[PDB]
Amino acid sequence: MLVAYDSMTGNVKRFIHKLNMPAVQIDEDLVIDEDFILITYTTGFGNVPERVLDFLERNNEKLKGVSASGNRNWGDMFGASADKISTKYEVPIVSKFELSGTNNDVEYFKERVREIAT
Amino acid sequence: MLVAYDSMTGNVKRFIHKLNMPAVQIDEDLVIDEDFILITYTTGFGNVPERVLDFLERNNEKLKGVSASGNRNWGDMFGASADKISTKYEVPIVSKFELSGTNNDVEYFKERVREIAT
Amino acid sequence: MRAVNWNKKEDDFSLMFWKQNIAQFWTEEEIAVSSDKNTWVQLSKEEQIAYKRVLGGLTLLDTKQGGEGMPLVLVHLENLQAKSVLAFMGAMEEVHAKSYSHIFTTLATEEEIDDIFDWVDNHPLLEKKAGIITSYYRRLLKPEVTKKELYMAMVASVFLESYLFYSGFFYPLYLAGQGKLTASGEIINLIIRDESIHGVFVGILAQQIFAELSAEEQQEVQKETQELLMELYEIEMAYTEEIYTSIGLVEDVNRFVRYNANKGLMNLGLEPKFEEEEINPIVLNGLRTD
Amino acid sequence: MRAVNWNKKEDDFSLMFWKQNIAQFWTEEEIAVSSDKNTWVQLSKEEQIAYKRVLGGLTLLDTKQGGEGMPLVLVHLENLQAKSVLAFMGAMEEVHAKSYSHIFTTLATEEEIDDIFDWVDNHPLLEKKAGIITSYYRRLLKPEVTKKELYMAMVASVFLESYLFYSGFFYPLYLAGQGKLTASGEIINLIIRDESIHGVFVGILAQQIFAELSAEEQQEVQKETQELLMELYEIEMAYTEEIYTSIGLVEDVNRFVRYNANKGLMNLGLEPKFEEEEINPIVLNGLRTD
Ligand SMILES: Cc1cc2nc3c(=O)[nH]c(=O)nc-3n(C[C@H](O)[C@H](O)[C@H](O)COP(=O)(O)O)c2cc1C
Ligand SMILES: Cc1cc2nc3c(=O)[nH]c(=O)nc-3n(C[C@H](O)[C@H](O)[C@H](O)COP(=O)(O)O)c2cc1C
Ligand SMILES: [Cl-]
Ligand SMILES: [Cl-]
Ligand SMILES: [Cl-]
Ligand SMILES: [Cl-]
Ligand SMILES: [Cl-]
Ligand SMILES: [Cl-]
Ligand SMILES: [Cl-]
Ligand SMILES: [Cl-]
Ligand SMILES: [Cl-]
Ligand SMILES: [Cl-]
Ligand SMILES: [Fe+2]
Ligand SMILES: [Fe+2]
Repeated sequence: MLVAYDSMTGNVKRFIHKLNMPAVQIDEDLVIDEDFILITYTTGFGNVPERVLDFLERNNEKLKGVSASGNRNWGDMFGASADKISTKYEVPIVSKFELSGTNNDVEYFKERVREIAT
Repeated sequence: MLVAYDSMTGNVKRFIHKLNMPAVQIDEDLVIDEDFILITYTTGFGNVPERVLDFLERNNEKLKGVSASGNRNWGDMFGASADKISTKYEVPIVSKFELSGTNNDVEYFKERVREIAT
Repeated sequence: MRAVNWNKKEDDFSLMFWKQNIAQFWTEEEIAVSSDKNTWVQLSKEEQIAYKRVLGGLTLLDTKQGGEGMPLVLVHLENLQAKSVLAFMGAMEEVHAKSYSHIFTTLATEEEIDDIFDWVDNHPLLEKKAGIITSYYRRLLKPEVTKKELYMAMVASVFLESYLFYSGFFYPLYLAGQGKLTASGEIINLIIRDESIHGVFVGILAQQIFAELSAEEQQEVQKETQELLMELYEIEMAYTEEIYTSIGLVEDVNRFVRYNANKGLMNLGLEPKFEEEEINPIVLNGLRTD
Repeated sequence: MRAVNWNKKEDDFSLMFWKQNIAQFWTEEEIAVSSDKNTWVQLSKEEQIAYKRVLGGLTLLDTKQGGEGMPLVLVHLENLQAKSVLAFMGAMEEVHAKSYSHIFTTLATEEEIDDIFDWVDNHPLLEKKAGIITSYYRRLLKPEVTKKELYMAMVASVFLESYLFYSGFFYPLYLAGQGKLTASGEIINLIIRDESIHGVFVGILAQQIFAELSAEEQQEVQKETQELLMELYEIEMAYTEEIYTSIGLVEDVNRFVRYNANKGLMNLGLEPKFEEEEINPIVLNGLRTD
């Protein structure tokens, strides 16, 4: 499936390169015309990057699932960007992982996305 | 008249040395048995040093007036230690002056204390 | 290697200053300045230019104090509780610097603002003034520093904190005391209350070191301190003529500079050196009204 | 000489970090720890000693990062908006240091507390560890520094921020995740959230400089970075055996050290070098519960 993502410091970008599924970094004008999974990072207090919120206003109809990169140091706010997005647009949280993710996170994500393509 | 005072960084102490009236730096145990004028400095937000508040609990009966050293940079909180003390113990504000005081402040104080010895 | 232990006091004042810094903490987001536009447009072009120019200069001094002064002084202290207070004060110097940008983005367009900054960076008296101060700080860029070197950086600090800013702080206060740009004025009042206690604190630390110098070093730094005081006053008079001649306020600003110089000296435990005059009453009103 | 102008961005991240620092601002007065005594007395002597010892070490690292690390790194930046963020972060390192004293003054008598501090100051592995880090900072005590010198101080920083603290943070989290000393735990959670973003920020700045190095300097600092990583891991294993053997937690702490080392590397844009394992679940619970 197509993955749309946003990465500020390179971690989400590193993760997506472990998938070799096709993936694109979001911008302001970007329109996505097919079913897709969003991977976002998490900004302070468990929040959603503004660029992602703006994107999703225009592209939420085809959104099929969201994963978040964060850091478990944030406790209950760990990857809570995915919680906010999931709730707002009624799609599943695919997965949460830390930073550039581990291999188990990569496999987990791949399995979940298959499952969800059902 | 006897002057009781408190000085943290030396300014009130310098002022009192310009008076050559008799004066004493307050402490914890100090008891004053005669009519006196208090000169205090001003702590943050226009407040009264704790050492002065403790002293005054034990010596307020003979307090005849209070002056404050402060800094006009504090605006409406300039020397407001004198306001607090004046209100709590119903004695006059003698004067307010900045730091170690000017000569006009020294003369002013001397005149006010005479006036108040009436 | 020592860690900071607050349950064993290293001096009798750092804790109170630690606490008051934090009690004073504010940030630009707390003060909306939009409402100043009503009075801003009633100013003349010459008044507008003076205000922006002075904000430039204020921003420079806070930049250097946060970026050089507090860091290089504090790195060399052995008193870890004092080091703590100075780190916090240096952060607050950056809070202040940013608060000037917040003012600027109501009073000016992005182009005007960048022009002011270019003017500040290329301005020879500002370069000179800031350079004399910062040369005391950059002397501390070595592993070991003498007490005299540290003392003189602390003198420079207090001179900046308690004295050098006031040629600039004059104008926002002066206008606020006339009910013009009172929002921007309230921000400057918060800044000045911070800086006032910064000056006191660094003057305390300086006096501690002075007490440890030999009689001969004491005489040397006393002389150096008078020289620096007067060198800076000479530059400030050149700066006040540049900025304020156009609006007829040169001698008023010079008087205010002297008044604050004397305060800075007293922060060092030193005698005033300029004639004692009362504060400008309009400036006083700018300090009060809130 | 330049003043900080926030209406012309010098990079695409400093403002967000500026803002998040301030949003995160907290001080020890906000968290009462008295209620921890109920669980404190149920600990064994060995558990109690380990906790105090680790708080000692945490206090040391925050002392040095606020007093040396942030000051010497920031003084040399040309990016004034980044300098600003680093000054603020250094102040927060002192806020943290003081928050450990606040914990100590419920868990211990004044004599016990001073004994811990003496133990910290005389402890040879702590001296060694803190000394390796601070030697990168003290190299910057000169007027002009190379990009390589600055890069390596920034690597050292991120290693301290994101890696070295975690041998200590382990224990308060571990106990809090068992519902013991949860107030003290909440304070440590606030600390870690600050430090986490400190590590990210300094890693960003490091990557900027790396991108400017020559291919040969790049190879040199890559080697130096791996050496430092592993030298520190070796010391940390000695430290964890000292502190945690008595309570049977040595390998758990070592695993947690590796997990955080890998995070620190990623903050530098670098590959993990230790085996990927999930976080200790009890520690995780200590991070969550509030
Ligand atoms: C300012 C800031 C705030 C953060 N806040 C959160 C948070 O609330 N929750 C979380 O799980 N991670 C948070 N993080 C961690 C990032 O989301 C994490 O490092 C992520 O991997 C960044 O992805 P990127 O490298 O693609 O930008 C924060 C990071 C920073 C720099
Ligand atoms: C932390 C602190 C807070 C202060 N707060 C006030 C204030 O609210 N009002 C005021 O007029 N002066 C205030 N001042 C100024 C002092 O009261 C002034 O410097 C005074 O001369 C000190 O006297 P001393 O040198 O004898 O201690 C404050 C000074 C400091 C260091
Ligand atoms: Cl600077
Ligand atoms: Cl003051
Ligand atoms: Cl004139
Ligand atoms: Cl003198
Ligand atoms: Cl004169
Ligand atoms: Cl230190
Ligand atoms: Cl983070
Ligand atoms: Cl063990
Ligand atoms: Cl690597
Ligand atoms: Cl391993
Ligand atoms: Fe200041
Ligand atoms: Fe930190």
